[PDB]
Amino acid sequence: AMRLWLIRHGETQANIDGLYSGHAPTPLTARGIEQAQNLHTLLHGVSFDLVLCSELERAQHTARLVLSDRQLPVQIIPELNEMFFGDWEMRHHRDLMQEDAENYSAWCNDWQHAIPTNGEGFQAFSQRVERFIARLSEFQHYQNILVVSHQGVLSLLIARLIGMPAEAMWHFRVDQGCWSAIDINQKFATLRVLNSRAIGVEN
Amino acid sequence: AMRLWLIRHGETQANIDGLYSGHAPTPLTARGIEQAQNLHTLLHGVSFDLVLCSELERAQHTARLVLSDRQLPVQIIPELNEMFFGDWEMRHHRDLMQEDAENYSAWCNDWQHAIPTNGEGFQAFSQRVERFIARLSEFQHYQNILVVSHQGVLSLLIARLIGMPAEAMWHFRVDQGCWSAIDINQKFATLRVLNSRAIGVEN
Ligand SMILES: [Cl-]
Ligand SMILES: [Cl-]
Ligand SMILES: [Cl-]
Repeated sequence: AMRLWLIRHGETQANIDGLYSGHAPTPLTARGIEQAQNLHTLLHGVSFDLVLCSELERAQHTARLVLSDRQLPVQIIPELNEMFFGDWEMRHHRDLMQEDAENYSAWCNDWQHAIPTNGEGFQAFSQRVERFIARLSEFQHYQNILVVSHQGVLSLLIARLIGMPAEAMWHFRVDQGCWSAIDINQKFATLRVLNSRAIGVEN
Repeated sequence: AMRLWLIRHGETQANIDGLYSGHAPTPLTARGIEQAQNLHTLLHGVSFDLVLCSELERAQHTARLVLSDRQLPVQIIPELNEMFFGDWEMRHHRDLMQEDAENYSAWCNDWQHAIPTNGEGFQAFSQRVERFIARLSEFQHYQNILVVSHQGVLSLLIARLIGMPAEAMWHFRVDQGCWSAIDINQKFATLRVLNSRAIGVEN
């Protein structure tokens, strides 16, 4: 009886500027901060047993805002980090087609196998998220787990938990300022909530 | 750019008694009516141009309550009907195990191939929902479609739209009193919301 409460970090400056966000630092905007504050209200009644957060500061900043009233052991997991884009970090799609046309166009036509320049390909990234899924049995005695991460990770986590290939991650888009939930009972994952802005209740 | 707003009908007396509820009539309770009235408040700002509904009066009753203010002709689609349970309609699992032991035991163990007594099996039920997916192109010029149906249909619809086998329908459970949304862009289906109790806004 394990419920994973999925949370994507708030809106960042890189989102407003339409840049690639990977391991590079970018701060939460004023709206992204208030999104995490509203989530603190919407999940105030949930008694989490553990917080799982990415190494990136914008994720940890969100986790702190959702748990302002409270105090709870937070665990920092590098497998929850967004895909590493290498030389493409904090750069726009229009500029990459002119400054790195050869590699970037191959990425646009076959993102599953083309590797971003000096970055992390999709195969290695999906293996890293798969490593986190195999690691969830370590938390078998926690009932409610809060997971603060990024859209590429959370969409892939949903896809693989309920048995789809990694390439099907884009059938699920998780949004900022919302929360999602997935239940795992006897290694069977059930998507219960996806992108809710309502008050969450334990069950 | 098609968005299907999915709504399962509210709580019924059959739900209160824990009975198999398929094609047999069963009324909304006072709570099930209140669920549809709250959904009317949640979706007040969504400009539906079409409402798809099953033949069951309890689903049409829900659609009328969700759209009390608006005027919008309800299209009655028998493919959106719940699975037909035949002689098992409006009966309890505790009683069916004794009175129809051989057939009901087979259904509990091989539910994807065993036929409910004088009912419709899961193969014919999945083909029927598949038939509904095939004629979705008839609604290509509508943008916000309200789909009022039942849990078996809506779970199977989501699973098949994003490319999963019919038997994976139980990785998604559509709850009562909530709304879900799936977007279809160039024959690619995206699950955007699953069982929300928050205010909905159209894309
Ligand atoms: Cl950051
Ligand atoms: Cl029902
Ligand atoms: Cl009815």
